[PDB]
Amino acid sequence: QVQLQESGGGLVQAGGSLRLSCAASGIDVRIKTMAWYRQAPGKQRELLASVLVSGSTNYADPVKGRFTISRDNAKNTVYLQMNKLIPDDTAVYYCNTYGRLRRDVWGPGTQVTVS
Amino acid sequence: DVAIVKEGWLHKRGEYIKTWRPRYFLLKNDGTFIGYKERPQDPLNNFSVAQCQLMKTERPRPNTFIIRCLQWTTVIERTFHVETPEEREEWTTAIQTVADGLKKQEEEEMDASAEHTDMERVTMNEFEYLKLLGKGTFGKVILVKEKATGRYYAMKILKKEVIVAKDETENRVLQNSRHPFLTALKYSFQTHDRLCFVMEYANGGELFFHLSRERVFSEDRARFYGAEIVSALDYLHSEKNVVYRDLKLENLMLDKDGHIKITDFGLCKEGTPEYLAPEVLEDNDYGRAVDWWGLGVVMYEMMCGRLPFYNQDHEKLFELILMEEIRFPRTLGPEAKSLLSGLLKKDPKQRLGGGSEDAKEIMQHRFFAGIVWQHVYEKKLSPPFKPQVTSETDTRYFD
Ligand SMILES: *Cc1ccc(CCNCc2ccc(-n3c(-c4cccnc4N)nc4ccc(-c5ccccc5)nc43)cc2)cc1O
Repeated sequence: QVQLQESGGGLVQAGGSLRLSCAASGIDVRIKTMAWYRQAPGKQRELLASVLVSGSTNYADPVKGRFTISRDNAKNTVYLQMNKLIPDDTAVYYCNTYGRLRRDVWGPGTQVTVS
Repeated sequence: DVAIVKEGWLHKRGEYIKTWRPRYFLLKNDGTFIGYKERPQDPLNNFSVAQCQLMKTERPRPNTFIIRCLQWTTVIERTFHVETPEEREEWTTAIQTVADGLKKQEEEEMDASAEHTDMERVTMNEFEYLKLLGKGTFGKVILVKEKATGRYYAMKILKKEVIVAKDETENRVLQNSRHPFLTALKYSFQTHDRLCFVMEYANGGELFFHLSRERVFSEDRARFYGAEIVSALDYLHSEKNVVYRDLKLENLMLDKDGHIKITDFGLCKEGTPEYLAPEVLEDNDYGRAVDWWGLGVVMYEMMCGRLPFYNQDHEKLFELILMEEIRFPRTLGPEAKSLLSGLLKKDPKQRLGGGSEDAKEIMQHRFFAGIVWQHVYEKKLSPPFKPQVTSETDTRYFD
């Protein structure tokens, strides 16, 4: 089973914090730009953060300073650290590689709700 | 260095003539799958199997297999046959294995070569259907008007299943050729069961019907169009590593200013026999030089007002193409004669443009002396004829 698997979701109170983890099974996050996404019940799926192979990070505006994208090559896992959370952050969160992204392949995602 | 992955004899169905021809095929790990009249004693993307769908059939011949490819916007098929189903199996298996290895390496590299390309416009109802422009095995080309803008496009509508092989070619507008005289892709989208390509449609009329009306183009006027075609084919050959194979007068349009457009309206035919190069008729090996033959036919048509080879019977036409020496009108001049006889050498290895230099040989020919090829490319050559259209929405040449 080659697959990406997200966990770490749940209900959090606004201004709270949460760590999402993406466990890769049969893929190597080291050789791939990893990224985090989220999708809310009516919106499009949203690019959130990406960690290049080098370790360079970049973020979309709604999230900088608050969330941090981190690769952990030893565990073959990526992380979204979410701080100072906002109701507008409620959504289902996914992690993906470039190849799976353009073929519309996705793990189960993890739900994050905050109010 | 590229490694031969598998090689051997195969029967190849002709791509125009539909006889079976024994050919010696090499499958290479770069994806090239190329046939030779004899085992060669020692690379065009036209021959790639990467990204193909592989069909096994028993009609018309047992043990046949079909490679089907989307190349830019056109479905292409190559049909082969072997003696035993066991042989067919080894061939299809080698072909799949080479392709898979290409996919797996492309995606590993691009996965690491990803830089906020990890981000996540148009549908059928945005367009007004106006005119069927062509039909083919797996789709159709229609003249449409973009409802929101009033602009005119050609839309190519293809059956999604013949292209995609359980998976799924949408960011293709980003791979547009940066050449002015080729047909640019404006949109590409899919429906539930179709894949659609919206591409530019020049509104300065068909060169076939400008030439018909005028009877003949002066040498200077044909120089202008020939130079623009040469610039475009040079780009295809050297920037994209592809041969056009489809150069004929009907595939040449003028834009509102009078500059050439080579069209991209071809669909699968599973004909215009008068433009076929001799090596294509004999299904010998072919490469970049087939486009220079077509250039030769098209400019003979422009400067002489008729085809270099014609017969209503296709079989004597093919013999003329293969066997007859080209004749010229007596009022044609010797630089044009030299260009045309060089472009219409029957042996592709002797044909102008057929050497390592490709288009540079043509570009350096006497007939084109004084042409500034950077100005051609930049549309700084002033057209000898401006079509009778007001803007890019004057339908003068349709209605
Ligand atoms: C029966 C039969 C036999 C053979 C054919 C081949 C017809 N091919 C026509 C063709 C070839 C190349 C391209 N092409 C363009 C292009 C050309 C002219 C005008 N506008 C444009 N855009 N641009 C590209 C880019 C890539 C490729 C490509 C080719 C091979 C493999 C991969 C990519 N091709 C083009 C357009 C049309 C047809 C037939 O019916």
